[PDB]
Amino acid sequence: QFTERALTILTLAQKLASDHQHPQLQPIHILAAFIETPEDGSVPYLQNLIEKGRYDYDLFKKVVNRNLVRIPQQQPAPAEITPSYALGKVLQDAAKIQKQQKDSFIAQDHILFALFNDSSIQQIFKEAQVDIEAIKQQALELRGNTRIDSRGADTNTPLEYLSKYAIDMTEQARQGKLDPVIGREEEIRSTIRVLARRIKSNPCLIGEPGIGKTAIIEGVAQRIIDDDVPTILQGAKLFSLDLAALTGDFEERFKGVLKEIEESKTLIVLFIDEIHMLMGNAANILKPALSRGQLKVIGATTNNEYRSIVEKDGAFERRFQKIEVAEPSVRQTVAILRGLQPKYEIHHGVRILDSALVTAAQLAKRYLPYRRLPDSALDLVDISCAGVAVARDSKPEELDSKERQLQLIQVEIKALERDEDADSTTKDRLKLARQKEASLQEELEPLRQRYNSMIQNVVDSDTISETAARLTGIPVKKLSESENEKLIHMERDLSSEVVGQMDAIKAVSNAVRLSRSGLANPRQPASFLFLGLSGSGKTELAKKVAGFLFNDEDMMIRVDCSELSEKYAVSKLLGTTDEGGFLTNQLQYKPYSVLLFDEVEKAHPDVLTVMLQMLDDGRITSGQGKTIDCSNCIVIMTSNLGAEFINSQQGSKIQESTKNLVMGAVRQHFRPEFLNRISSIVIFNKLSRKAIHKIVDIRLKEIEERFEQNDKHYKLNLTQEAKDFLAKYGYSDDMGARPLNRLIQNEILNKLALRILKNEIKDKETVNV
Amino acid sequence: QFTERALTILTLAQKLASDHQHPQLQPIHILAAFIETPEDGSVPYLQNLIEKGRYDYDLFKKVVNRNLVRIPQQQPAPAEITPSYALGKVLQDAAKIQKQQKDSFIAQDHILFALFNDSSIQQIFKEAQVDIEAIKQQALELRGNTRIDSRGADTNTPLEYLSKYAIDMTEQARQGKLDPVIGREEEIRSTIRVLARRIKSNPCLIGEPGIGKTAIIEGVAQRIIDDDVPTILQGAKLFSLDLAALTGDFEERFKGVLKEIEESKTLIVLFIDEIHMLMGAANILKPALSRGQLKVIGATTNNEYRSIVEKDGAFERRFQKIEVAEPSVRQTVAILRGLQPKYEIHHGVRILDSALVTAAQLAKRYLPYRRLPDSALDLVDISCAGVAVARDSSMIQNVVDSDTISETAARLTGIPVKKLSESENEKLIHMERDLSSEVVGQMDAIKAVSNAVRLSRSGLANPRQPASFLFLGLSGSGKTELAKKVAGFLFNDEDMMIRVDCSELSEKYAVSKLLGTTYDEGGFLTNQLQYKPYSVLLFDEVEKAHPDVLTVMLQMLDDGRITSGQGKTIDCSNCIVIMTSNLGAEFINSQQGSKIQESTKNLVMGAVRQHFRPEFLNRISSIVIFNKLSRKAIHKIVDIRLKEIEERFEQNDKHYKLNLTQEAKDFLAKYGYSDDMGARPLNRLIQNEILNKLALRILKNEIKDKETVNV
Ligand SMILES: Nc1ncnc2c1ncn2[C@@H]1O[C@H](COP(=O)(O)OP(=O)(O)NP(=O)(O)O)[C@@H](O)[C@H]1O
Ligand SMILES: Nc1ncnc2c1ncn2[C@@H]1O[C@H](COP(=O)(O)OP(=O)(O)NP(=O)(O)O)[C@@H](O)[C@H]1O
Ligand SMILES: Nc1ncnc2c1ncn2[C@@H]1O[C@H](COP(=O)(O)OP(=O)(O)NP(=O)(O)O)[C@@H](O)[C@H]1O
Ligand SMILES: Nc1ncnc2c1ncn2[C@@H]1O[C@H](COP(=O)(O)OP(=O)(O)NP(=O)(O)O)[C@@H](O)[C@H]1O
Repeated sequence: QFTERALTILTLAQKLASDHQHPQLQPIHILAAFIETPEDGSVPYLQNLIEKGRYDYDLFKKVVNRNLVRIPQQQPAPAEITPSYALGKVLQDAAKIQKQQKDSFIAQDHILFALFNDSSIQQIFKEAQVDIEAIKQQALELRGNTRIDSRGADTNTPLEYLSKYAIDMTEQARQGKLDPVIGREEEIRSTIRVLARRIKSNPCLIGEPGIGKTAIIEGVAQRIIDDDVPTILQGAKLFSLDLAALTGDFEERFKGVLKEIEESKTLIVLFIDEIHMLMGNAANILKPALSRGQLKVIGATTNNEYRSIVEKDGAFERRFQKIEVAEPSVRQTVAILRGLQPKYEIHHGVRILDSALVTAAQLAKRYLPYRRLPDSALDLVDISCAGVAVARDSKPEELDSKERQLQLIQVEIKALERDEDADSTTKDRLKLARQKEASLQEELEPLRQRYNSMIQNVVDSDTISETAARLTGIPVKKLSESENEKLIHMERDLSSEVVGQMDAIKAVSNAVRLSRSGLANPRQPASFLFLGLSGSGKTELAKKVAGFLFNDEDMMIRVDCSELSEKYAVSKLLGTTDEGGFLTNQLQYKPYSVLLFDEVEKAHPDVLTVMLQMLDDGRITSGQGKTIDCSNCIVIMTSNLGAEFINSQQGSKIQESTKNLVMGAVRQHFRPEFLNRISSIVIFNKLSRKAIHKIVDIRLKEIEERFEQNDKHYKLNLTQEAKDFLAKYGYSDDMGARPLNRLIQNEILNKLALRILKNEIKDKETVNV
Repeated sequence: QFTERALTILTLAQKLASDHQHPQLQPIHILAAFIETPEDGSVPYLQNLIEKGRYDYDLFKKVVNRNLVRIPQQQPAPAEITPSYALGKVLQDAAKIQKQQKDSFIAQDHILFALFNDSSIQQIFKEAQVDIEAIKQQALELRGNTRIDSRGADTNTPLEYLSKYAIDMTEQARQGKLDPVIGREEEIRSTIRVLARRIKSNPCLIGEPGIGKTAIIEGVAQRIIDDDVPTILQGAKLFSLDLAALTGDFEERFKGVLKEIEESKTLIVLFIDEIHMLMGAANILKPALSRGQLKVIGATTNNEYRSIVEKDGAFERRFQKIEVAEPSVRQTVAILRGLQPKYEIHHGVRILDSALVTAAQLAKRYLPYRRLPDSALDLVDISCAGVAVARDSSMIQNVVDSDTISETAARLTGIPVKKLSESENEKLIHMERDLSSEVVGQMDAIKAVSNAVRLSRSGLANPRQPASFLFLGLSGSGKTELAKKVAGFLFNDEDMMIRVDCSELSEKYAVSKLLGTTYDEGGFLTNQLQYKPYSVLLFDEVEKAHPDVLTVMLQMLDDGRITSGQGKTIDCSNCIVIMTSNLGAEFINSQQGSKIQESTKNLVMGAVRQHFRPEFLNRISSIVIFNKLSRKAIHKIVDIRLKEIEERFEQNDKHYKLNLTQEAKDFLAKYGYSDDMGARPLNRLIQNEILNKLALRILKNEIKDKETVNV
């Protein structure tokens, strides 16, 4: 029976016979129904069955232009009020070729197929078209199996199906649309290598999103249109799925392509993005036909996505090769960074300095966990591009904002200036707010000098820096010193925190360099187990550590063994059975990071055994199966074991002696393998007033941080006795004045807050004990 | 007036007859002027209502200039000098179809329409313009309502129903029709920035709505049409969808609109607004966006991100998310003073910052809920309303602090006088004695906690981290009230206190407290804080509370802003979190002999010190034993009771005066203190041996009203 789009074909010739009011359904109605518009966009029109198969239709188009118009006038109701069995025998008569394409029901060409019998102008010049086979011929010769039922434009497009969802960039290659690629070359060649196997030509590409997996396909095709596509392979071209909404459940559509491309005679390839579809329920789709052994297909993924269906299946594995895509090198980046370097700056109407370009690739490489320098660099770049190119675009937004920066404060002081009042009046406030606009007054003439944008080239710095500042912050560290001088001065830097343990610090400062230069295996943690008490820097140190190292407090990550006596491989994120992502998340949130474990001395067979992997390889597996870099991660361990011996530090015990004395204890608590990935273990020993009162002062230093800093400007007084009193009552042998630290506020802040409440403190008014 | 678009042709039709310098303007002229070239950029060719209505113009493209070259040539001034009312009627004659097809001005169809008589090949073979046949036919095909104004873009299927559901604000921009948002360019800084990425132009305002999110998009369109957007962006334009939702299912129009715009020369960026949605979609509105095209902007809460962006991440791969931050005071004060002139004249009044900031101040505290600037305005509006309501039934138009604050505040809540009164200073200072009210003794926490919480406020420590309390005593000592006292003191409410018993909390209760959608409930914890961001949390048997608990308690201990299970994170700090343990009941035996607290405290802590990850402990502001009754309490506890006597009763309700023997103190005080339960049981008793013993006189009237008796 007819296609609904034949019906839609019918709709038009009718709609024609409706709008153009033809009183009956005649032979020649359906050409306008056929032809979309003078385009060949109808399978009947030019690229059509007709013109190439036997005779040109554009002629029999050109002439029927009148035939359409030679229809007589009608009045409103009667136009085409009849099915016109004279025409309408095709209701039955079109059944000729409907199935003979190996199909279900009748189609455009196929209703037309019976029209060479029915609809035609068969005359001195016979206007009847491709004659005996030629239609059916070209019905097959163009697509063929062109339709099934009612669905999709009846003999849609110039050919048939596919081309809607068939997407070829060899075109875009030969159209130049495609980015050149780098460095996946033999990788492609390996993908290319996949392709010869009568067993499996079908790759799967394992690795991070955004890595270029699709952009990979460029060079794939690029080298294909380069005819670096080899012999067997040359015949194919680019095709891959652009996931279409099925628009009940229409995967038949998506079944449609299958034999279509199968019939299509290996002229193209199939690539599939990521979900290679595992429906929660559609299950096998194409899979057996996919399993047939024709149908070249490309897979791509990262680990767990791969881990999704095939682990069930294995037939994909049985039907594919999985191929990791390594996150490309920074210079791979740097290189192909330059690829669209000209592009995006011209996309963004600007210029670039590779200085930044490498610089991000330098810097950003560390600092975006999720996205990938394989892109994110560029992503920074477009980012780098825009705002500055925006600082070019509408004018600088800075110019455009410098009108806004005053814009309210000029009209907000209105209410201040509306009526004189006893509070906000012109005594101070109306003059006070005048300083902001005065601070905003001085840019204009110096800045208007610039344009009346010039920066076109990306700055190195801000394009990283300011953007990094946009991205994270504290540029000054990210600004200049890289990897290095931090080290030399690290200790003396870290010497801030608590003196003593300096060697350990040195060892740390050592081990971090062990953590660098790659001498020590660049796949390996930085393994740190610490001895001491509360207050002692298991307490503390990590605070400085990443703050030094990663410049953060929170790369430091908290873990308590006390929590974990038995199963926490359960909540480690076990294999989903309820989502334990924490540990994973902890990195999965935070890759360049510092790992504090608490109660480590109590670490239970579970937690320790993954510590081994943590100890291992600088990588961390998941329960879901993902493995995750520990190398750039720093590990931190509370150990109070020799607390005895720690307490014995009353004697200020010979450290190593008491260390040895300790060692057995920890030596007991831990298998050597643990012990033998440990890059160091150190006490955090006795404290000197020298230390103490400074450490005391250390918080005293930072009191301001909000207070005199981001709020009060309070001018600080302390009596040295108090400064000693701090130690004196406050310092706890075992726990330090860290307890007193919690107290501090009481004897300090509230004591002030009291005055604050009082107002005997006005700003800088200060009286202490 | 004629349509510009029409007149664009019309004068160009006058220009048409001018180029060949025609002698006269005559019917078949503009048949050339309607068409630059066969492109649908000239609709009269194909997209014309005639080619679809009656006469296709393809070959009929042939004849138009054939006449206008065969017009007798003229010289410049007589060219376009005449309407030649035969044609000159088309000026008026174009106004005929605006009737039957319902239009107002004279449009491209209309200028066309009038022509339908002689503008043509009119012969035995007539290739011409049918009169009503092509247009009223296809003037619905085209459009279906054509008429807007002489102004505007093409009047022939420009996306298909371009406006059919997305207003152009760049209209109102170019029209200057919206109060330009303020402090918003740094947002815009994102936007334009967000844009030029060939990867993702796609901004998303992500976070609790109601800040006036897309209001920000104003300047966008403005600075679009201000030319304050850059060259990449200047061709683009800004519309905002209006959902036409009906029913097969029109959302293919929601697809069709797509087929408009990127196919429209991507000449816009549509702003999608608040819900960007897998229908509770698949590929809808993605595919061309997904095509790496379709420059477009959505926004929503985190939650939908937290919902839908959890479903894909290609959205993340489609979009750049952008956080939204409800303005602080001045950040608000902008929109305040920005909109201060506005609704005062909108709602017909006038304003002072007097209330304005204060509203912002007070409301943002005391309005619990929404985005202050909104609500502040909303307040202000309704503040401005009630006064305007008060005004015309008008000694004021301008509005000041007080009722605009307070009544309105009261109209929100109540007790202006407090909210009126204090900047917390006295509430800081004299609270000493004032807090001292409820609990005799335990001046320590009284001293401390107040002073402490005084220090908890002022922000001299983490701006985000709350006032943190775990307490010691016996439940029944008034501490709980003391909270409610102090909350009621501070927060001007008891309900600030919130009840979750650690006894109710076993292990998996971390569910029932709160949860990631799935039951699906407002995290009960939040759900009240979510309701009431300024509040108090006293949770006891903390000892039972299972350290599974404390992690959020930690968060709650921490940082003063607290996630939901769905993740929504909200201020802890402006609520106060309180705990007790019963541990020291043993050690209480010391203070049962009133014995040295610190001594036993030292003893005491070890207990609690044994019970927790230290951090838990180590957040708390302080922890305090609450001593058992000295007589001082009792008679005051009596006074308390005495106070809750007279509440409504000894006058407004009962009107019965009350005297007491010292027995009436002592007879209680005899049984006053339960060991465990203190006066708490007794506090029930006056109900009985007194009130219900008075029910004697009461239930009868037996001795008269206003009497005063004891036992
Ligand atoms: N080797 C490359 N050559 C050219 N462009 C590249 C290359 N790698 C990445 N890109 C660009 O990166 C952008 C998209 O990266 P993409 O190829 O999607 O990474 P991906 O790992 O393939 N993510 P996806 O394939 O979508 O799952 C496009 O603009 C590409 O042009
Ligand atoms: N090595 C140190 N570096 C910095 N601050 C230190 C150090 N030792 C003591 N302090 C002081 O202690 C404060 C922080 O103590 P903190 O590290 O939080 O204890 P903790 O984290 O609870 N760990 P713990 O003592 O083992 O229970 C700092 O602000 C300093 O005033
Ligand atoms: N900077 C600003 N200046 C002035 N008015 C503003 C500003 N920001 C927001 N608004 C107001 O915010 C109100 C709401 O705008 P809108 O952007 O839709 O809010 P919203 O946060 O998006 N709420 P919703 O649309 O439900 O998500 C408007 O009345 C604007 O006037
Ligand atoms: N010194 C006091 N000041 C104020 N109220 C007190 C005092 N001593 C006891 N109370 C009363 O003790 C009762 C409850 O004390 P409270 O602090 O609420 O413990 P609790 O947590 O409520 N235990 P419970 O009453 O069983 O729920 C209230 O009726 C208070 O009035």
